[PDB]
Formats: sequence, C-alpha cells, structure tokens
Amino acid sequence: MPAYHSSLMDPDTKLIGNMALLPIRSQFKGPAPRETKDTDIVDEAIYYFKANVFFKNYEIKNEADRTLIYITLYISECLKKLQKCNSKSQGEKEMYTLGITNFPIPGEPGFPLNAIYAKPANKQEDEVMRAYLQQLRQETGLRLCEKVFDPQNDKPSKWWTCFVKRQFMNKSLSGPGQ
Amino acid sequence: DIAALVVDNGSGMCKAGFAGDDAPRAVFPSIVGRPRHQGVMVGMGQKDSYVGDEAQSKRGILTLKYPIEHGIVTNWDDMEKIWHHTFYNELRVAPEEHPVLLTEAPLNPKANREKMTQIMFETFNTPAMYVAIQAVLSLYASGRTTGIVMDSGDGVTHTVPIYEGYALPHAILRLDLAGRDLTDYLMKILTERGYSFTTTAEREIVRDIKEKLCYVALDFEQEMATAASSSSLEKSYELPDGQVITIGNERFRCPEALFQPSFLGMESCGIHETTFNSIMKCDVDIRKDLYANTVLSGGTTMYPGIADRMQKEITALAPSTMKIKIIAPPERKYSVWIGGSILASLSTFQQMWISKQEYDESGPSIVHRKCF
Amino acid sequence: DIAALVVDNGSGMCKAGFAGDDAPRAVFPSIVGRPRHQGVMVGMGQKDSYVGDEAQSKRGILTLKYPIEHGIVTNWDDMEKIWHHTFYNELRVAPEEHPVLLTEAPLNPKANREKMTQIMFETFNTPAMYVAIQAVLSLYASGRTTGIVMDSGDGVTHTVPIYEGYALPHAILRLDLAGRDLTDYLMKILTERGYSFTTTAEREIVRDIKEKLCYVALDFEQEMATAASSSSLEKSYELPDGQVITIGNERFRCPEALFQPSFLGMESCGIHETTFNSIMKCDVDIRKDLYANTVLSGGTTMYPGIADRMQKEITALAPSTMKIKIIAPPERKYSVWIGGSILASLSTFQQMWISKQEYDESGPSIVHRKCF
Amino acid sequence: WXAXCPA
Amino acid sequence: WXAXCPA
Amino acid sequence: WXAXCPA
Ligand SMILES: Nc1ncnc2c1ncn2[C@@H]1O[C@H](COP(=O)(O)OP(=O)(O)O)[C@@H](O)[C@H]1O
Ligand SMILES: Nc1ncnc2c1ncn2[C@@H]1O[C@H](COP(=O)(O)OP(=O)(O)O)[C@@H](O)[C@H]1O
Ligand SMILES: [Mg+2]
Ligand SMILES: [Mg+2]
Repeated sequence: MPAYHSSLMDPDTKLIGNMALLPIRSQFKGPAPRETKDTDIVDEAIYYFKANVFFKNYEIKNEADRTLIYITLYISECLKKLQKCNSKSQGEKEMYTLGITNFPIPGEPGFPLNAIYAKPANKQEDEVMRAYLQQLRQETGLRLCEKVFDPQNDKPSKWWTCFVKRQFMNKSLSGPGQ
Repeated sequence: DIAALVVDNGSGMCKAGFAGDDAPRAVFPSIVGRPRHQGVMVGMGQKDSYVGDEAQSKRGILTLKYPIEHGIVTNWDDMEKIWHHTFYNELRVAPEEHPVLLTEAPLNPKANREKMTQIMFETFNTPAMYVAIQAVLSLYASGRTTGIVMDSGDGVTHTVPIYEGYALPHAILRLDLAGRDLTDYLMKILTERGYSFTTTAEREIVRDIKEKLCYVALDFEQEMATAASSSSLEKSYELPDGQVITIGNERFRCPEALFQPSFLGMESCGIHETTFNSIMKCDVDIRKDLYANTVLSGGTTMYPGIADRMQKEITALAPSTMKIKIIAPPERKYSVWIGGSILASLSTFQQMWISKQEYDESGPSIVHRKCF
Repeated sequence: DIAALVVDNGSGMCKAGFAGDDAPRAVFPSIVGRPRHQGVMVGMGQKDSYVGDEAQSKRGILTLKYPIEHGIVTNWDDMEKIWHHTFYNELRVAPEEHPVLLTEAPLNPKANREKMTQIMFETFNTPAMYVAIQAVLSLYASGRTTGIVMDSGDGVTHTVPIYEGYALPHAILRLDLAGRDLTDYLMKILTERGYSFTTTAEREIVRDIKEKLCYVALDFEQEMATAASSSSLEKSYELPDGQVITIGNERFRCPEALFQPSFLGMESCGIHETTFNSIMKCDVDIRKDLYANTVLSGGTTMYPGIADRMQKEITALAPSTMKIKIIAPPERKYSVWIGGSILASLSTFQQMWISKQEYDESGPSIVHRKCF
Repeated sequence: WXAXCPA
Repeated sequence: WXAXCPA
Repeated sequence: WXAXCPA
C-alpha cells in the first residue's frame, strides 16, 4: 500500500525549481507566503514523518511531494541533534543554529536527490530557493522542538529519539551515514 | 532586519557605527571638557560641559578629563555622558531599537563589565547587548581563524593567542604600557630641548606631535649615534599659536619606550618580549602557526617601522628555524571596530545576545556567563 | 566471491582495508580528541570530538585518549567513534553490506570480544563477522603452516606456536609490554638529559622520536661503554616549534627494556626469554621445527637490529645444534592485517562467518562457539 | 628545562 | 583489566 | 585600579 503523500498541491501553487512553494505559518523571514488555514506543509510533514520512515518505496507524484520529502529528510537531521540535548531551552538554540547551517540544495554535491530535483535556472531562483529552504528548516526545527521534548522530565522522549536510525528511504541531507 | 550598534569605546578615542559597514561612523576623542572660568557675556551660550570634538575645538578654556584610563572606567558620570553623546548626537539613533556590541580589554575588574551592562540596560533600556574582547575582534577583522593578536590601544596593551578558534586564556598577557604613557614620556623628554608642556590642553598638542613625527628605530643605539653625529633627523612642528619647534632625537626615543619600559621606570619587558612570552606559554604544537600569524592592531601600532622592529626582535628571540610574519594591515587603527561589525553581522550570533529578559531574570552578573 | 572488510584495529593504530589486497587501505592512529578550551570564534564550525589523523593534526588543543589500552577496549563510546570513522570516512563503505574480520589478542577477557560482537551487530548491522587471533593471521601472511609467531604490537606482546596447523593453546605466552610502555619509559629517561614531555600531546612527539631514532643494541654493555666514552651516537631531532634536542645513550636504552623489563620495574622475563619459554613448553618432537621458523610482526619489532639481537639471544638459550632462523620480513608492521586479507579471501571461510541471523537468536554468547 | 617547560 | 593492571 | 596602579 502506498506511502503517505501530501495533499496540498493546488493548481495555482507557485513553483521554485520544481518544488511547490507552499505557504507556511511561521514567524521567520522567507519567500513563502503566510498561511491562514490551520495546517501548513510542515505540520503535515511532522504528522506523516513517523509513518513515512518505515516505507521503502515513495513515488513522487507532484511538487508538494518533493517539498514534503525535503522536510521529512530534514526532520531526521533535527532528531540527531535533539537526541544529545537535555533541556528544551537548549533544544531551541540547537534547532536555530542548525536551521542557520546551510545544507546542500538541488544541483549541488551532497544533495541526495539531484536526479529527481530540478536545479535552479539562474541566480535569482537560486537565492529564492536558498531562502525558502532556510525558512522551512527553521520552522520545522521550531515546531519539532515542542514535540520531541515532553514536559514530564523536560528531556527528549524516547518515542521520538528511537527514529534516529530510521532514514527516509535511506537518504539524508548530511553525508552518507556520518 | 534592523541594524545593530557597534561601539568600540576604547580609552583615548571612541569609535561607533552600525554593524555591517566597513568603517566606523563617528570617531571622536573620548574626552570630557569643563570650563574653569566664569562667563562674563550673556547670550552667547554657556553650557556645563562639552564632549568629544567640541571639547577639542574649545580646548583653550577647558580642563579635559578622560573617563577611561588604562582600559578601566574611572569616572562613570563622564562615561554616561560619552555614551549619551554617542547615541543621540554622533549616531542620531535611539538605543531602544538596536543591540549594542561593546568592547573591553581582557583582565579588567569584573565590576567594570557589571556596571557597563547595568548602565546599558537600566539607563538606555537597550533591547540586548554583548561585551567582546578587543583582540578577538581584531582577529575577526583580519579574516583569519588562528594567530596571535598584539593589540596596543591608547590606554592598555594586550596579547591574545587563538588556535583554530580556541582562545587560550592561560596565555593572554596584559601590559599597561600604551599610548598615553608614551605621550607623558614625550612631555617629559621635551624638557631637555626647553619646551615645557604642562596643561591638559597642551597634552593634545604633544599627542599630535607624537603621532605626526615619531617613528620606531630599527636599531636604537645606531639611530642615537646618527642623531648625535649630524642634524638630519630634526623635524619642525608648527604650534597652533604660531611658534615652531625642532625635534630630532626624541622622535624615536619616545616609541622606543615600548621595547624598553625601563625608560618609564617599569620592570616589565617590552612588547616584543611580551608577545614572545605569550607564544611560549602556548603548547608546543601550535607555536609555529602563532609565529607565522602575528597580527598587530590598535592605534599605538601605527608608528613607522614598528612592524620591522618587532619582526627583527622576535626573530632574534625565536629559534632560527621558525618563520616569523608580522601582519600589519593599513586599517589596523580601526581594525577592532571592523571585527565588531563582522561579529554582529553574522547570522550565527543572534543567540548569544544578552536579552533584556535574561538581565531582568539574573541581574547584571549574567555578563560573566553569556560573554567570554 | 564477496568483498569482506578486514579491520585489524589493534592498539595504537587502526589499519582497515578490503580482503584481497596487499596493504591496508586506511591506517590511522586510534585516538580520540576532545577540546580543552573555550570556543570564542563562532561561525567557523566546531566539533566536540576529533578522531584519527584529524585529532593528530589538531593535538595542540586536544586531550588525546586511546580507547584501547594493553589490547583491551576500555572506553566503548570512543571505540564506536573509531569504528564509525573507519567505516564511513576512511573506507567510505556501507558497513551493513560487507562482512567484517576483526582481530583480538590471545588471553583477553571474554567480555571484550562479546561486547565487540554486540557492537558490530547491533550498531552497524554488519551481516557477518569473525574475530580472529592476531598471531594466526601473522602466520598466514608469512605463507607457512608451522612456526612460532612473536607479535609485539603497541599495547601487548604475545607468542603463539603452531605446528602443521595445530596450534598449541597451552603454550601461548602473553606479556603486557609493547610500544606504549617503551614510549612512557622514553618520556621518563628523557628528563635526565634535560627535556620534559609531560602532556598527552607531547607523547606523540616522544613516539616519533622513538620510532625515528631509537634502535636495539646487539651488545648492550659494549654499546653503553661506547656511547658513554665518545660522542658518535648522538642524534639531533627537531621539535615542531624549531627547538632541536640531542639524544645519545637514550637511543638504545628505550628498546632495551623489551629484553629486560627490570628497567620498567616489572618482574616478567624479556621477549627473547618469553619466546624461548613458549617454545620449550611445546613437545620435544616439534621444537627443532619451531626454532627454524620464528616469525616477528607488529610495528614494535621494526627497531633497526632487533632480528640480530633476537637471534643472538635465543642461540644462547638453545642447544648448540639447533639452527635459529628469525624470519623478519620488511613488511612486518602490516603482517597481522595481510594475513587477514589472505584469510577472508578464502573459499571455506564463508562457512566460518557469524551470520547476523545466527546472532539474532543467540545473543553475544555465540562468538565463543564460532570463533576460538 | 631545555625542551618543554622553561627551566 | 579489572584486577591486576589497569585496563 | 583600586590597589596597585591608579585606575
Ligand atoms: N599615526 C599614529 N602614530 C602613533 N600613534 C598613534 C597614531 N594614531 C593614533 N595613535 C595613538 O593611538 C592611541 C589610541 O588609539 P586607539 O587604537 O583608538 O586606542 P583606544 O582603543 O584605546 O582608543 C592614542 O594614544 C594615539 O596617540
Ligand atoms: N619502523 C619503526 N621503527 C621503530 N619503531 C617503530 C616503527 N614503527 C612503529 N614503531 C613503534 O612501535 C609502536 C607500536 O607498533 P604498532 O604497529 O603501532 O602496534 P599495532 O600493530 O598494535 O598498532 C609504535 O608506537 C611505534 O612508535
Ligand atoms: Mg582600543
Ligand atoms: Mg599487531
């Protein structure tokens, strides 16, 4: 049975490269519009993450699927750093300084999915994609730092740090297993 | 995004500007002048005290005091006045809309940092602030990530080594010999020629004489013998009243005190021996990079021939195998402030600011934790 | 056929490669570094644990810790870090697709190999592994099925006699005396000259001095009387900061501890007498075949003139009719690995794996049944 | 000392 | 080691 | 300073 794809693609959704520039409900700066409905792509990705890591086949159907794939790949990086922390007030700083850290984008060495991701066509699109991915990273880390840390002992719950070894289709934004 | 204020605020001159630029906005002598006579004409304007360039303009009828001495703030009222003149008049910006990155020399009384952050938070109500060491900012501005920074400002001198970004606080050296002591020494040695400068107004004249005619001798005793043999080093300075004076032998006898503090009756070693001792206090595996990446900064390192003199001295001290280099960028006079901008403009810095919330929670004693 | 990673990972230096080659693909010191100073330069990227060559290059600001001591893993977190760096950084291969042939010295605690198997199966998910004895692989590398292997690594020394393939497990002599003890002894005796290396970053300098200058004297007392009566044995070595030191008598006093541990305050016999005892514990009908097939290995047997010393010492302990051959090949340092690649490339070895399935049902207690 | 430490 | 020698 | 030197 197929994995969990995103259902946010709209015919009037704009594209960056070949990824749906989906609106996001956040406070950080970025080129994505602001969301009024109660669910953006990041909430959907955090909702589908725990199930999408067990599947081993993921058919890219539209561009919103590519955005959700990126966010699912980045939650696995957030978890690796949140596993080490021991206080939500430190998890937030770690997530901020990780979102700031520039990760490879489509069309550069180190990005795991150059084959199925259209690189930018010029410099302006490159800059817009960089800013968009940075905003996505920042808001995903911000939202996830409130899920990983449970208020009973204020340290990463073992129900979220057990997915550190689980890689989404064995791909990752970091090095090959490092 | 909103800009961030960077106020170097070293003793001697205050450099202030916005984070992100390549040069300080307002540079003014960090002095405070107060009149010592009574006004007899009404309607021309009589103010209690002038600050900055206005004090230098009217230095005739004023007595000038420095709020900062040897890197330490010794008069807090005048210091608040300096900061007020910096915020409202020289920068034309309110403090409640910008973070402030102050600088201060290492190994200072911690009460200095405490009162600095207390004044910046309670009096001006800034949103956030940070306190940085001047040598680290110089190393930032030099583009490097390793090396030893030999900073020598108007009031204090300090050498700080850093390797791969890991500062070694157990080898940081501080020497109180600096520009103002050299200015006093010049005022003292000018007496032999017959020129007598006593008042605090003429000390600025002496300082200008120093920073216009002094130069570091490559070989001291040889320059002394040369000046004694012939009159070919003598230069003439034009006093602001119309007189002229000639100095040939003091030109290098003044900065030489940096390398032989015994002239000022101090026991400490020169600046070259200070840098060498700072290097030799570090681990044996990092001394080569420190040798190859010596960096100068501060105003007092603008003398002609200081780089070559320090290179010759350290080469005489260091083993013959090691390679010595004295990086002396021509903008080192402002280098510290430059680094400040490079520190506050980074995107990986907005988590190290001392937020107003943190101050209200933990008192002024938080600067000793949130700052190195 | 299948490609199986061969990871020697003895104490001192980890040497990993693929089975079927003639030299390990990646050889790096098994150390883990930890920064011991504050980070002050933010934005340059920092790490909290350096491994291998990177930890060696940056040793000036690190506390080098060896995860293995005397052939026993004493800190399993750093051991996992070493293995991760070996798999994903040096070989750059996925460990969940290749078998792994690790090595262990004889007479070690069973908990060592148990936890090794547990780590290699539950952390990296290797499909199969095998824990072999080092000296047996060393004998493989020499291309003979009879002889006494004398392996002197960096943390442990041991001899194993084998005849026609039937290793005698009741005459395996182990001796906790190897390169690290010699390095510490050299650090001790280097003080009497005037040089003091005391920090764990300078122990590497002492190890380089040892493995570049030290050697074994054929006749200890004659060499002592010679180097003590003439300056013809002194050698000069340059520290990484320009200083040069000169060592004389010490050159052969460091390795001499191998032949008489009374210098280190130990009671056990020398390595030559240890090998001779190991031989004498075997039956009488095979000793003549062992004497002519003595094999050296390990990087501690790379001292200039140690084969001649071992021959001259054993010949004094063996009957005057036995011919003593010390088969020391010039590739002795990598021999334990070279024998591994020979072993893991054999056809029948596929029937000696510990398959992941076999472990999933029996836990770590299977290594004592599948591997001697 | 001569090498390592001062003395 | 646990008893005898360190390791 | 307070003790030693002026500042
Ligand atoms: N060209 C120059 N030659 C020699 N000294 C100089 C020169 N320019 C400035 N100085 C000296 O530098 C000192 C202070 O410079 P600065 O680096 O601003 O120190 P601070 O940071 O303490 O204000 C003053 O005492 C001044 O005399
Ligand atoms: N060619 C050599 N000459 C002299 N000493 C050496 C030589 N090679 C290695 N050594 C010393 O032998 C010690 C231990 O050998 P090593 O091969 O590291 O053991 P292991 O095989 O367990 O890693 C090292 O610390 C090294 O200093
Ligand atoms: Mg200064
Ligand atoms: Mg070995």
